[PDB]
Amino acid sequence: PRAPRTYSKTYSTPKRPYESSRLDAELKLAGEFGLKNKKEIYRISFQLSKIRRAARDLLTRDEKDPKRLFEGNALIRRLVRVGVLSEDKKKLDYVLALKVEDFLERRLQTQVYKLGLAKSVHHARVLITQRHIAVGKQIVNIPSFMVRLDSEKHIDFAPTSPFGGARPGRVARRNAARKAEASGE
Amino acid sequence: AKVHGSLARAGKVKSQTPKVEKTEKPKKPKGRAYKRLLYTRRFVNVTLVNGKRRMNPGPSVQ
Amino acid sequence: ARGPKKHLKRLAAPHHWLLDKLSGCYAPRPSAGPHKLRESLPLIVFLRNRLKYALNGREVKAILMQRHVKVDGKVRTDTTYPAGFMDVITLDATNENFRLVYDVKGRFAVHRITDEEASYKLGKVKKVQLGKKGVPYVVTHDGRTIRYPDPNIKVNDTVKIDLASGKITDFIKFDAGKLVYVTGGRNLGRIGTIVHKERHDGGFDLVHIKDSLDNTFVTRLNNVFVIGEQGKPYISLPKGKGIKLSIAEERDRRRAQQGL
Amino acid sequence: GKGKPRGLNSARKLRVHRRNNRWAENNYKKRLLGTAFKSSPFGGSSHAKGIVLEKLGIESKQPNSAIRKCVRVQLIKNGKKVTAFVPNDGCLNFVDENDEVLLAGFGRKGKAKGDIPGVRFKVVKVSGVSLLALWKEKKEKPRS
Amino acid sequence: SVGFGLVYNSVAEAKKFEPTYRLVRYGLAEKVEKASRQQRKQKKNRDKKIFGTGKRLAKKVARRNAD
RNA sequence: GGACUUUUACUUUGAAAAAAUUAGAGUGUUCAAAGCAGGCGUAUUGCUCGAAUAUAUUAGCAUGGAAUAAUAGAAUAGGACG
RNA sequence: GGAUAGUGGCCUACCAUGGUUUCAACGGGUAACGGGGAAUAAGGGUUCGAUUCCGGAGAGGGAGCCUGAGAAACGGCUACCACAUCCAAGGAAGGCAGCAGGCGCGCAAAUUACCCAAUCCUAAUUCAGGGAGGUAGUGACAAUAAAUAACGAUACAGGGCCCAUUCGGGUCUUGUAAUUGGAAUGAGUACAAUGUAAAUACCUUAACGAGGAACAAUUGGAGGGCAAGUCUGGUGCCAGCAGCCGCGGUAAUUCCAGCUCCAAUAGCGUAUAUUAAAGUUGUUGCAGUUAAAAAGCUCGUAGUUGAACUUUGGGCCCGGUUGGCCG
Ligand SMILES: [Mg+2]
Ligand SMILES: [Mg+2]
Ligand SMILES: [Mg+2]
Ligand SMILES: [Mg+2]
Ligand SMILES: [Mg+2]
Ligand SMILES: [Mg+2]
Ligand SMILES: [Mg+2]
Ligand SMILES: [Mg+2]
Ligand SMILES: [Mg+2]
Ligand SMILES: [Mg+2]
Ligand SMILES: [Mg+2]
Ligand SMILES: [Mg+2]
Ligand SMILES: [Mg+2]
Ligand SMILES: [Mg+2]
Ligand SMILES: [Mg+2]
Ligand SMILES: [Mg+2]
Ligand SMILES: [Mg+2]
Ligand SMILES: [Mg+2]
Ligand SMILES: [Mg+2]
Ligand SMILES: [Mg+2]
Ligand SMILES: [Mg+2]
Ligand SMILES: [Mg+2]
Ligand SMILES: [Mg+2]
Ligand SMILES: [Mg+2]
Ligand SMILES: [Mg+2]
Ligand SMILES: [Mg+2]
Ligand SMILES: [Mg+2]
Ligand SMILES: [Mg+2]
Ligand SMILES: [Mg+2]
Ligand SMILES: [Mg+2]
Ligand SMILES: [Mg+2]
Ligand SMILES: [Mg+2]
Ligand SMILES: [Mg+2]
Ligand SMILES: [Mg+2]
Ligand SMILES: [Mg+2]
Ligand SMILES: [Mg+2]
Ligand SMILES: [Mg+2]
Repeated sequence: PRAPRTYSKTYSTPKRPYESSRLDAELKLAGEFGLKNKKEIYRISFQLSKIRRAARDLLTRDEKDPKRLFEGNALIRRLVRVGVLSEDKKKLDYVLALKVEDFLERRLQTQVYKLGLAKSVHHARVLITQRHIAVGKQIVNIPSFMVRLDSEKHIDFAPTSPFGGARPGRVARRNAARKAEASGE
Repeated sequence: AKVHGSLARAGKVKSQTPKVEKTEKPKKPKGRAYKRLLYTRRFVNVTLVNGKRRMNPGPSVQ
Repeated sequence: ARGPKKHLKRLAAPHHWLLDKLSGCYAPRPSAGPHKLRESLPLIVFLRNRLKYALNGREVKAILMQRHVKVDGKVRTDTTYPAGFMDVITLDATNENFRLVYDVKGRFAVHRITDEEASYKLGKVKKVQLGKKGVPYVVTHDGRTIRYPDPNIKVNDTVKIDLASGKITDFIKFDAGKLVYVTGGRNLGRIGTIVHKERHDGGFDLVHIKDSLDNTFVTRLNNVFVIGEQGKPYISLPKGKGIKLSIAEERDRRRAQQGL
Repeated sequence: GKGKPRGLNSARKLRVHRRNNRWAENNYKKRLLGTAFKSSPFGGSSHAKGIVLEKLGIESKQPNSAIRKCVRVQLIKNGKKVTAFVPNDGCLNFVDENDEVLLAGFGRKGKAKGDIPGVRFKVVKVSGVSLLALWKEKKEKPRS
Repeated sequence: SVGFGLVYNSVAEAKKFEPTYRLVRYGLAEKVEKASRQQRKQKKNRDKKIFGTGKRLAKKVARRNAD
């Protein structure tokens, strides 16, 4: 008789399941943003649709509409804070033109790639999940982290981990001892 | 309409197909690695074409 | 239901208490007392939710069983005493007094007040009536009956009771243009002058209310609680002075305050 | 115009008239008449298990020719006798007489599949293991 | 590691205000050693079949067998 | 200055309106589903924003409207007004 | 009038013949507890709601009552009805649609565990009690996040932009590897601390934990719809496949398999229902000469629907908002 810890499904699969031209387009993204499966594209696909739907709704309203104005600029404010919407594309008409990669680019996946650190999205992947990265003090090990503007310049290597300082890994710190166990004594 | 037919030969073909075992082989990369493998292959490498490109065209036209 | 209900499922509980969805199955459920259980505030809420002095629930009876807290003067030890509107609540062992006066959303503000004022509180008269033995009496909202009152006080007038002695000391009538508190309804938490009382013989008179910032609105007769002359309160008012600001306007006041 | 009343005060007619007409809609009537609970061999339930009475070799419809292997099952829950197709090569040798098997619909919502006549069901488990698993030799039928 | 802690205006005043499961973590209050719930309960229910002291009744029980 | 529709439908605006759910603002649960938290500093005896908003499509209540659609009324004047 | 806490045909005595109905009464059915709400996203709708909150009812079936402020109470009693336990055969006793657990039922649903630490309730009561509630166990109900590999080395091949006279070819950047080498890591196992009522897991963290017989991802499918083989071996209207069209009768792109290939992926298939697709229920919004469909005809009650007209126009006052403009 408690209270439900409410939940929500994050994605939605396409209608017609065997469009070749979609499956080509889909596969492309998976490769350049280093994706694991189609669900990571669906999840974002879904995201966009709620934005466009929320958007296209406010637009039917007359301007000066306290809801439209409040709840529009709010959307725009959030969309910019992450780098999905351009610094002067701040109009509802412009959020409607948002395409999938706009979100995909801001992926902490593709950011460990972009600003050095990785020189490979499929290196950026294992870099993140293997906790070899941090926004400041915080190790973020989720590839779909979504890097906001102000944090963009704080995605340095980990405070632990070899790649960031203090100690090397156990495979390093084992060769260094195995070249001693035999070659020395 | 006819209900008692011969049951005598139930399982002919599965029992007379010659048992040949699957060849051992290297594993495919389970995971993101596979999709990557599929991308760099399907349209970065781009193998044999014709006016359509072809995924499984064993022993070709010749 | 075969008789009195004693539990309260933690969602049927009054929302303005701001309990959290999880934590458990149950809410405190007011005791029988001076205020209607949906319009009340358990002491247990105040001490640990609003005041954050307690952690447990056990550590509330801890405090209460120490007479550390008195409501309207009197020491109250009941974990779930139905403290409500206009009430005082005094923590002696830390020389602070409060007044359960509404927010402007509709919640119970932690509106701390002085040791002066704490010796009185208001009280809307609910019925004024001739008791037995020719005696008269008024009945304020908080479940007080005060015998022998001024023949001038009629229903919906408020009354400045003392607090240590009963006794009515001055009183305000309900009429055109008095400072009004709203005790419930959509406009709960508001504050302002009147203008019009729309009489409806049969049921539910309506009171059009003007605030200091010129925003007319309506409620029901019982929702209205007179508290003084225009701009002249008879008590301390919490921050925001019960004005109601639009969420547009609300947005500014916060982010603009932030920064420096 | 149109042949339907358009009055602002005609709701009753428009309302009853469609309620009246939902009946020509098969799927609706099946639902309203509870055909499902009454005439259907299952309860309406998605599955039923019964005991295998005998093995059948029903011949196919035209223009096909084969001996589709089936079984007359007697459903436990309501003693009904209906027959069910036994899918895949020689699986008919996995089920025996008196063997208690799980049946399912043919995915036609009650109709007959393909050229197998009179057969509206299929065998999915047998002596409670799975026909599929048996046919692939990864599971074994427990003894009778 | 964010955690929570508190400081009392005495030692044995902390002792009457702290939940006794804390005090045992410290060695402050002692760890009380009692029988398991069902064991506890089963006794209560056993004891309920008895009116009086029983110290009386064990005579009734025993008077019947000693003749 | 206060009540006032011949009698209705209709329509506008409100009021009386549980929570959760839904829409949705804020908040970096490391992301997310969530949650309603939290945020600042001398962090050695403190400071501080919050926990909004929309919702509801019948009926009842209150109110601005009178186009549309009904309805009442003086004819053997047992007509109206003063 | 009696009765009730009180209104009332609630009951009684006397008196009248009234009350409901095609604006569907009454009766029947429901695999019907009502609502909050849920699934389905152009809109309109369609379908569902035993089930976390509210209200209702019931405690094997009925009826009756004791106590009390409150019960027609069932972890209260009394009787009948249906079950059914112990017995020294005289007697006595039970009511899990509480928590576990058992049988039965079936397609279909978990431990006879720990605890009052939290949430809250009760009492004479800060203490006692609580299968309320919480904790853990079983748990691929549903939902969230997302490892199963990463970067080099080189030998051909070359995207090679060229130089340019030729196997003369610059210097990075793809791809092939029974060719190579150094790094990375938590799944685990586990000191500890943390977490806890006590444990457990999570977070944190020493000691370990990677190279292919692993730390070895699956489920379906490859004629069309519909994404992906005219490769191989087997069978020969057989076995079998196939939602539908159809495949199989000795060169089978569809069976049985090997190979490879496709789609989704810690998940995929099947059955059943249901929604969208369905403008195939049509208010929006269908169809009716010939594809399903205008009653043989006219009258006619209920229903629905019903020509036009009654202050029209003119002229003032008042403070409002989107654009001129420019700082
Ligand atoms: Mg209480
Ligand atoms: Mg037969
Ligand atoms: Mg005793
Ligand atoms: Mg009300
Ligand atoms: Mg009106
Ligand atoms: Mg009565
Ligand atoms: Mg009478
Ligand atoms: Mg009669
Ligand atoms: Mg229902
Ligand atoms: Mg029922
Ligand atoms: Mg329900
Ligand atoms: Mg229903
Ligand atoms: Mg049921
Ligand atoms: Mg009952
Ligand atoms: Mg039973
Ligand atoms: Mg009692
Ligand atoms: Mg009970
Ligand atoms: Mg009973
Ligand atoms: Mg019981
Ligand atoms: Mg049970
Ligand atoms: Mg047992
Ligand atoms: Mg089964
Ligand atoms: Mg199950
Ligand atoms: Mg407790
Ligand atoms: Mg206790
Ligand atoms: Mg004592
Ligand atoms: Mg694995
Ligand atoms: Mg390996
Ligand atoms: Mg396969
Ligand atoms: Mg194709
Ligand atoms: Mg062949
Ligand atoms: Mg095929
Ligand atoms: Mg094949
Ligand atoms: Mg049609
Ligand atoms: Mg015809
Ligand atoms: Mg005809
Ligand atoms: Mg007209």
